[PDB]
Amino acid sequence: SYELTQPPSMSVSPGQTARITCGGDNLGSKYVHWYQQKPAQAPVLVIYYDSDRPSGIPERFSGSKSGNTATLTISGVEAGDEADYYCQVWDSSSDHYIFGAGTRLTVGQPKAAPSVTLFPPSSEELQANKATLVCLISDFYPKAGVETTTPSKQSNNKYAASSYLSLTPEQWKSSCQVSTVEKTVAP
Amino acid sequence: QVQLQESGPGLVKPSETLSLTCAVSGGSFSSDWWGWIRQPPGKGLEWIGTIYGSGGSNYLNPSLKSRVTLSVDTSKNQFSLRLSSVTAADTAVYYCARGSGRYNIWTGYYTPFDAFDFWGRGLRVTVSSASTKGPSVFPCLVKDYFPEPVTVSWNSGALTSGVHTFPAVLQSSGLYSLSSVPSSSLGTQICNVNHKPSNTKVDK
Amino acid sequence: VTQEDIIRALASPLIKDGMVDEDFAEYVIAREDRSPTGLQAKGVGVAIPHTLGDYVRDNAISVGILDKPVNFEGWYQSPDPVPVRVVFMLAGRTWDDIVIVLKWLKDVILDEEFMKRLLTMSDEEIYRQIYTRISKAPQLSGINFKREYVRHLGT
Repeated sequence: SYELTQPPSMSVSPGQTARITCGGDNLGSKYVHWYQQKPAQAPVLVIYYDSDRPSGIPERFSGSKSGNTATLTISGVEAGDEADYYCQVWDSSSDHYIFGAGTRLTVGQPKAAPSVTLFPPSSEELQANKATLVCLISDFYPKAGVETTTPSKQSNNKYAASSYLSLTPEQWKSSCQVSTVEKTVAP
Repeated sequence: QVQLQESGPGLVKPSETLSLTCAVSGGSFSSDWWGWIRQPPGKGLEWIGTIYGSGGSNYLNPSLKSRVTLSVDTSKNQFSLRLSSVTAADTAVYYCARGSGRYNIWTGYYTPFDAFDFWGRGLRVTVSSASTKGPSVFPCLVKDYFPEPVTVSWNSGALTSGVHTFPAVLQSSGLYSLSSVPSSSLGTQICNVNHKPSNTKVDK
Repeated sequence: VTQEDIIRALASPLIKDGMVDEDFAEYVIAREDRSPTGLQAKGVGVAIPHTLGDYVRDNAISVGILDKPVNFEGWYQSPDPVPVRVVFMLAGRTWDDIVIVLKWLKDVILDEEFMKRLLTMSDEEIYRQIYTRISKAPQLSGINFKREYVRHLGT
């Protein structure tokens, strides 16, 4: 029945500091540990025991504690510092370890130009009486039988998604609908 | 440099038992506390429980106390998780972590692990009655597979640049599919794909 | 003379009475290298090796008094080893088991007279001193302490 309150998300343009906070009862009498998780990754402990910092964590990451509240401090804000930030506590009563709700980041920041690639079916797929067009958006920061993925972030601090178009081989024997670039498909 | 690698089925039928295992290579497995934490899709982190490396002492989540047991094999530097009577709510990613602890006599603080300093990779577990299907591989193109995830290594691992693997798409059939990404190499200088749930490897 | 020698020596009386397995030394050693237990005291360093596992058969305390101070690294992070001359090996089944004796021992270390008598008395005089102290504490019932768990090890 113990919970850790932290703001759902926070924005910060590059070059500033950060002050992600975490609140809870008697958080002064409790140790608070900060974790940082990026997309497709396991968390990384960045601050442990209120103020102390793990080996290999840049000193721009720091933590502090104020009454029944604690606060991370990410100086030298960069673009890679985007992640969700958690706080944890032990809490003697109700012997469980509570993780904070999470404070999303990634700031705005410089805009980029989308990139598109499209592929045709394969020889074995058509021989197997199936056909699928693979339209690939290799970067994009910020007509039926079609599947499209959600905007998924990439390791280059940009975004990706891949739309697919499934049709029959006979339909093929009888072009990506994304500025707005496009390709064309020919047997 | 404690390295933890998880292992398990990744698909389990509802009302069945999830069995997972963690292999430590860090070295000091007898003396550390090792635990499990899970993160359901799109949600936060839940601690399941933790067990002493040499055996003898468990700490569990009060609300999962009844569904979870824990074990160690010190000789093999492994510890395991058993989750019982599994529901679509247990569909999550499951990590193994080493514990962080700061014991101060003179003070009386002796909580055995306070923070999770080294984490593992994360194994995806899907609670579903659907069965496991091996992907169909095409020139790379991988379609009609379940559950997640699959492996993308190009040139048997040699090509580690210029390759961006694309997140997968859930076909309306309840199936998953995805794909992964010179002007003179042409003839001079194969995609390798493993689906562990189906135990199928295609190095083609 | 290294820490291992003192650990491997204070664990011998325990592996004889069959209160710990024959690899118990390897495990305290391995735990001392991960969480050192060396402490500064009045004129002497104290250490408290312990192992906590499924290989402990019963809880026991093995007290060793050394003759020339041995360096145990520091319980609290400091740049300097603690020249230890008094060693309390602990063997215990669970972490609650060890944390009870652990607290008990803190008051022992805060009892300068109790601590000085240890440095200047015979192995039987020591046994009766602690055995009495263990008797006065009902939290410590079930702990094993015998006359053979006291040893004046020498460098």
